[PDB]
Amino acid sequence: DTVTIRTRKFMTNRLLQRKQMVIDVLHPGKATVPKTEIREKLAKMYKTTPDVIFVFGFRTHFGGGKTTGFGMIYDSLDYAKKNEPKHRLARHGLYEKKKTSRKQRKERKNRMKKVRGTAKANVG
Amino acid sequence: GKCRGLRTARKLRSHRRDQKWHDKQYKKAHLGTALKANPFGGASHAKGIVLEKVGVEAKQPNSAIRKCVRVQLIKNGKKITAFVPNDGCLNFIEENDEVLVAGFGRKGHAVGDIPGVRFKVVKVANVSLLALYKGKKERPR
Amino acid sequence: VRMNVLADALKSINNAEKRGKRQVLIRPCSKVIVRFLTVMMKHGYIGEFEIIDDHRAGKIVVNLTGRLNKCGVISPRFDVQLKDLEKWQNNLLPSRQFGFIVLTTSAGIMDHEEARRKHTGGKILGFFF
Amino acid sequence: PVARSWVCRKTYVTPRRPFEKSRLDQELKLIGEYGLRNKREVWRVKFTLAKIRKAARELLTLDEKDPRRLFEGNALLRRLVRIGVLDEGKMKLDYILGLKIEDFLERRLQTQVFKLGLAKSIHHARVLIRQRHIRVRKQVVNIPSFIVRLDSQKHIDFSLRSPYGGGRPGRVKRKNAKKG
Amino acid sequence: TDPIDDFQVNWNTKHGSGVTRELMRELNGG
Amino acid sequence: GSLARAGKVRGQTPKVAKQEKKKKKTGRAKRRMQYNRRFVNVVPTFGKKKGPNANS
RNA sequence: ACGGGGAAUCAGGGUUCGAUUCCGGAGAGGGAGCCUGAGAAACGGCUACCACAUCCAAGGAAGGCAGCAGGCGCGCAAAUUACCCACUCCCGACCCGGGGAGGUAGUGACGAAAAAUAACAAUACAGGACUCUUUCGAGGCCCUGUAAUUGGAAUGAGUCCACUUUAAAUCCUUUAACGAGGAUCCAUUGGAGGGCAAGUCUGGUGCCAGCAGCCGCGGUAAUUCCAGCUCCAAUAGCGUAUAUUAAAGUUGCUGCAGUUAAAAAGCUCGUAGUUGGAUCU
Repeated sequence: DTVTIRTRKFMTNRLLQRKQMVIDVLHPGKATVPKTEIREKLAKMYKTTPDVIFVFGFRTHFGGGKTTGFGMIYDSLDYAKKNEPKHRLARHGLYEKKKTSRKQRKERKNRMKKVRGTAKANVG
Repeated sequence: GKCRGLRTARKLRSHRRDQKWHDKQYKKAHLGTALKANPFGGASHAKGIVLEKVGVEAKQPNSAIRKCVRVQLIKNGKKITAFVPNDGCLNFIEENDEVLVAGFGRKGHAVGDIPGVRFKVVKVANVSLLALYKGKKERPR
Repeated sequence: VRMNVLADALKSINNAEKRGKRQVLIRPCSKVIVRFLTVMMKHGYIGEFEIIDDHRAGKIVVNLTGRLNKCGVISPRFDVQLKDLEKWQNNLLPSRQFGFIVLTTSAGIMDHEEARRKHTGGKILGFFF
Repeated sequence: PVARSWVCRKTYVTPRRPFEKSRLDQELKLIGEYGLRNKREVWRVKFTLAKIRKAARELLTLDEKDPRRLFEGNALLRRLVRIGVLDEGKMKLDYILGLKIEDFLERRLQTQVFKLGLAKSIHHARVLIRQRHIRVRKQVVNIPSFIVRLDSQKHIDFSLRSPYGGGRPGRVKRKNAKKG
Repeated sequence: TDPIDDFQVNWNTKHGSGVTRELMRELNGG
Repeated sequence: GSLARAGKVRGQTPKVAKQEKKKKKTGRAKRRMQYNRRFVNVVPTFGKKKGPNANS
């Protein structure tokens, strides 16, 4: 009845200052385990703080058994901020995506192509 | 007899290529006169404007009035005659409205006891004749 | 005029065997005819034959044992590779149990099985069964 | 340009004569005796058997010491023996041509769960498979056309979450118990 | 009605094909 | 030769309402029923090999 | 007619196709001429002319979607004026910026794969028994049905929660709650004379209306039209039109014919073409 975590294809990436693994989650009667619960379970399993653990891509198999995803355990929070994708940091509340859209930026850029000089800063 | 020589490939290929033109279907497909003469111009279907309702007499062994319509095709301004297949379906067609017409099923040949008619109406006013016949749809107002 | 003396010889053997005759005369003789006849005889399809030597072009008297259904020539002598041999066998032979296609290869004149044994191709001379 | 793949093929062929009475009789016999949904399932099994026969015929035309014939014939015979259609002692290419369509239809998961006793019939077998009551080894299998392998034959159970297997009686039983 | 009789009489009539089919049904199949 | 009669027979055909009947089985159940009717039931047979929709 | 890789069909031969994502070529409304640059006769560069066309205060200015969306037109014939650089890669001075390349979703029965629309049990019939045997009958052994009998068990279509997914979502997958009896949570498309599977049943019509690929049906029992019932073919699909392949050994190399069915020149000569006797270990 307890969610069980296993680590399949483990590698110590000194080039990116982390450890990479394939995470197997056994939840025979429960929904797909939240990424948080997996982060604390891996933190317990690898004796680290949970905030250096980034887990993603969890695919639940057909039939309701195991779920398979990927995990990284970083040496430190600074290395995680340096090496992680910005979206996986924002999932932890460590990054804020640009508040604008593609259309607004594109039309602004094409508007400043008409003005020359310091007036290029007046268009928005 | 025919030539059987290891160096007769030109003779055999050329004779076959010349003799293929005496094939009626091959010549009809590859001469280009039939495509020019075809009112649809190689299309499977064509949209047209109904000019008038015409009654076509069935050929001599049978006896009936085949209710057809003369239509003028929008693509090339040609005038064809198209059968309105089922019964009461001529009442679904007015004058000067658009109809989709397809072939009659013999690849440009008349079908049954309908002389000189090789097309059939499929749609009228963007509504299929089958839907109007079965009552599934009504012609627009 | 006559081309393909082997075609004449094979047609003569076929016509004589279909009439139930015991011997057939073949003229003119040639090396290819003698080799084709030897291949036929090694498989028990004709029997012994005698080469009459006249000083122009020999004749052959072939003893017929009525085990021959059809001996035929394939004109022209198409070049046959080891891959095309199966297709030629399907076209010509009445069964995969018996019948032979005779080829002229650089290793000599031989049936198709012997050409497969020596891993060689050549030109098709004819067939017999 | 796209990163997609357009590889697809049909797994069946429709018969040339649409209303051959004898063929209709045999196909209906197969459908009824194996609990099939339509004629297309019969034609699918017919097509895979036909392609196996085509491969065997192509290989049998080759020399008995051709490395390609040896390799591909051994692979085909191994794949046939593994799925339980060909006997391990009949390991020659000529026994492929003796195979019948009913040999492949007997290896379906539906047929197997009927033969193993988990179902009262073959249609009960199909509705039991489609309702997620059957697992193969540890994996729940939903597909009645699942071709059961020989090593997978002995592990066909009732699933650990089914009313017929583990606990949690179904929706109807729970509703009835609640209503009294 | 015996289909052999029906075929004998009506084989050349509008129902020749139908009586032929009925005769073939009776002749082989049981 | 007139178009006055264009829907004659269909217009003058008396209208009969379709009768209500239980739904036909679909899919595997229909094939099961067909197989049972043609290969497990023999009572309709009398030796004449009559058709399945015989009316005489 | 862009070429090829290749596609459909195909016993062995072959026939037809290839605008279309990969490679190569070409073009950017049509021509022409150039600048810059390593690289362009570049068009999301310039110059002119031809055609079209925008704004104007009439002096002048500006243009090129066969890029992504979108519109009109054309037609039998083809989707969103969406989200994003997270992936794949590319460009730049750049670990950082940008990319309608590309990815994601939307519309989508082009087409391809899997696959629901019910399963089971108990009584009443019916069938057979490898039961007594007695072709009278006794018969829950295996079976079948309008029971539109009875009964509970099963489940997902759907609604919905939380995860998971993802750049953010959606979709699958997972979990919980509700979710089936006329399980009304209802399968259709074409047919029933033959070819070709399945009604000379009933009503209407009466060479009319219509059916009919072909043969044919209909002129007062229509096995064929219009319908009701019933049946059968495929089935989440099925009918129609057209192109094409097999069938076509009706283009015949394999492999066709040519007295009379279509067909051998009126007859010879004759160059090319094609084909050529034996013979050398």
